[PDB]
Amino acid sequence: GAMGSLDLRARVREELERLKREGLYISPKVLEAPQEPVTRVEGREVVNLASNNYLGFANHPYLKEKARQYLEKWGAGSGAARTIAGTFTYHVELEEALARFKGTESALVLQSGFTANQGVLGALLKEGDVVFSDELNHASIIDGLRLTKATRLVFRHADVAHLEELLKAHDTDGLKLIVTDGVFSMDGDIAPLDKIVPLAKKYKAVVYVDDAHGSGVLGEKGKGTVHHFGFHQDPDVVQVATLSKAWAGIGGYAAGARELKDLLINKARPFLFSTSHPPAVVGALLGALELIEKEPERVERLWENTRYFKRELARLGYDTLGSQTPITPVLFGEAPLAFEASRLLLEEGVFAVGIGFPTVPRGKARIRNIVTAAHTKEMLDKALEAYEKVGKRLGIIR
Amino acid sequence: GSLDLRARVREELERLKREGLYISPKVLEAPQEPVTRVEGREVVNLASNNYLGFANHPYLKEKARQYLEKWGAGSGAARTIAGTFTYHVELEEALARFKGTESALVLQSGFTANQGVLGALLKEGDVVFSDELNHASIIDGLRLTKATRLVFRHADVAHLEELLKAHDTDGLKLIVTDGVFSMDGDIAPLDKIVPLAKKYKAVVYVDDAHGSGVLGEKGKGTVHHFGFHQDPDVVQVATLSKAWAGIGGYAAGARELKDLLINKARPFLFSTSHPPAVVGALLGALELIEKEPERVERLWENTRYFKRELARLGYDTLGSQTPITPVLFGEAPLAFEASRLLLEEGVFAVGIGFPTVPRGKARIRNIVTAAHTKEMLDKALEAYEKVGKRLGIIR
Ligand SMILES: Cc1ncc(COP(=O)(O)O)c([C@@H]2N[C@H](C(=O)O)C(C)(C)S2)c1O
Ligand SMILES: Cc1ncc(COP(=O)(O)O)c([C@@H]2N[C@H](C(=O)O)C(C)(C)S2)c1O
Repeated sequence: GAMGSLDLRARVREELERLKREGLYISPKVLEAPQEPVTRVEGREVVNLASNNYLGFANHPYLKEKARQYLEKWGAGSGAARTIAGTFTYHVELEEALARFKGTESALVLQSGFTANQGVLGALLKEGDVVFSDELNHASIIDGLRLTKATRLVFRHADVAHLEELLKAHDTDGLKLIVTDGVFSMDGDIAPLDKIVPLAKKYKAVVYVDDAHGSGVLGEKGKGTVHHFGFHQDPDVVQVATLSKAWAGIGGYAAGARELKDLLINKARPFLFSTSHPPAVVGALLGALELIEKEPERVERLWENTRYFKRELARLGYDTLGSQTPITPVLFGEAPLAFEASRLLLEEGVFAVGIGFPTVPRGKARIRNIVTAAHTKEMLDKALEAYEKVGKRLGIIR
Repeated sequence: GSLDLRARVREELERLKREGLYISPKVLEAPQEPVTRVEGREVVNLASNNYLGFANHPYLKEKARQYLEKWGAGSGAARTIAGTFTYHVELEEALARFKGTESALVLQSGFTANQGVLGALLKEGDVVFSDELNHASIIDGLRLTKATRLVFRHADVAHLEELLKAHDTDGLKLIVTDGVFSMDGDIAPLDKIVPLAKKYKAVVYVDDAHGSGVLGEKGKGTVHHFGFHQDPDVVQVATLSKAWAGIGGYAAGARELKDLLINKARPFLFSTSHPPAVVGALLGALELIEKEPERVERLWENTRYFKRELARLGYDTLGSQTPITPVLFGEAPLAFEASRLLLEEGVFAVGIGFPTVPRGKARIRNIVTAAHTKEMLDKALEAYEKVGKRLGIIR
């Protein structure tokens, strides 16, 4: 109009004002001690139920020592993309260790779980393919699909009846790909692969699982959701997951046939066009895989802690939304009440972050608690005491 | 019937092999340095982006070690939830100070920074004006937006003006360019683009992956070089993985930009923050370049030397202006053969042909660094002379 196209500060102001009006403006907390089940926020020690540190690895000396070894040997940076002089021996060492752990012929690491989805989906899919995506799939899956030319269908969450209706109605001569989170990040439920994968065979579809929140959590020694349901050697199951949660570093990976690995090396755009991970990162992750083999009882402790916390929340009167994994949402309903409960929990010494629309539905705002192997009973009971006090105060529990 | 996974993979791998585009990367067997080891042999490495010699520098490694020991192996969360720690803020403050901008935000890569910042800025009804030769990660970031996308001929400010005149909007006009073009090593003409932006009420976005640590006073970057680092209508994105010899990307500009990105950039909202060893190395890098500003000088000395010697042999370096030093071979097969023959001489550089670069403009890309010595550069020049004579590109 009269004054011309917007300047940057005007565009920013208009978007920030809009977000503040919609109750979406965020001011994240700064942690002042390491990533542990007790940490420091705003000058205070707090029970931390906000992180993805499922196994207690993020500040574990074993990982730190292997990191240090690789840092000293190889340096601070790789200096290139994997394709052109950024692959070093340590990259391949980690890929081989991951494949062995996962039980697949091969494994390929990408720069994040977020980019792994983009890269793997983009390498696999082509115009005229059909994708069947779970309604509640992660945002990184959505962005990966949007960069492809595949036809995209959405099935109601975990609804295998709906999925079969779409598989009957929508055919192709190319690839049919059923795409799901393995463990859904917000509600903590598990994709029903026991039903999806047989369905896939009946309609000659491939299944793709983003197991970010199942790696190090489900299956024998944390080998993941796909391993848990017994499908880890099926070549028509594509396994993606992340190295940033249980494994407590950064990165994403795919695991399968030497030839799938070769496709990703040739085609995945975040692999072709982004720098490889540095030695300290890779050494920590090699450490993580060694430590879970040494201390597999961490996974048992994780699940013991989980069942305890969930049972005690239910006894107070809270709703954990049918969650099945250490992801333990507590329903508050409206986003303002979730955010107020998070504030009041912090006053009590408990750090857990409120989440509302658009991340989760209107009227299904929650606080996401993630239980870890490193939480103690007294930490969990402190968190439960805080939830009792706050919930009574807000009138959601008796 | 449908395709199964192995069939789709085989179809696509066979396709790439029939097109001669299937790649088999090499595995480096020693640290990222100007001399390294490939396939069991020592080589002069002209295939890194390690402009300042920081990748294996003990100063970065010691600061990395300190932060690893203090804070651990992982952040364990996205920045928005429980993944912002004191050391992230320390790095952002240090980066803003070095850049000369009001603010700085670190993101998981230069690749994802482009997606995050373009996504946060752009809305339906905005008009983008992109340089023909912009990086692939800019393309992917634009594809995720609902903005109208126009392409101007490479560095053609006449063309850009014609488009800016013809395509007005009540929303945002964003002129998007690499700062330093990854393949040819030329520099965006921001001294003409930015005035043109003012005339047509546009914002300028610069992906300065290959300018950060390279151009400008003390390596402050391309936007600093052209004098526009305090302009709120210039947005900079770059990588921390080349000169700064880590991983990560950053966005630098007006204070309000940072606030928008925190709230809106999808790779920021939906991915884990970087770990202490990575942040510590980068804090180290910013301290080291303030202590040893002569590294930037050496980088440019080395570049001028290499370029002049290649010209003296009879090679064409394509008008490159930065340490990115392409040598023209013409067709892709000859560039690949030259790269193979250079490796046999102990010189490691990257052959590039169509589709990445135009037909007839296939090249070997060499990146000179501050850490290359005269004897290394002369070894490279010796190999180029031998190979060039053998292939008849030079006399
Ligand atoms: C202009 C530009 N922007 C972003 C990146 C990615 O930064 P990162 O994600 O690694 O932080 C690159 C990379 N440069 C590589 C190279 O020049 O060798 C490439 C293999 C072409 S991709 C780039 O040139
Ligand atoms: C299913 C799924 N896939 C990929 C990623 C991205 O992995 P990264 O890029 O960090 O390696 C996530 C992240 N989970 C975060 C969290 O649940 O806390 C998120 C903040 C919702 S994004 C995820 O849930």
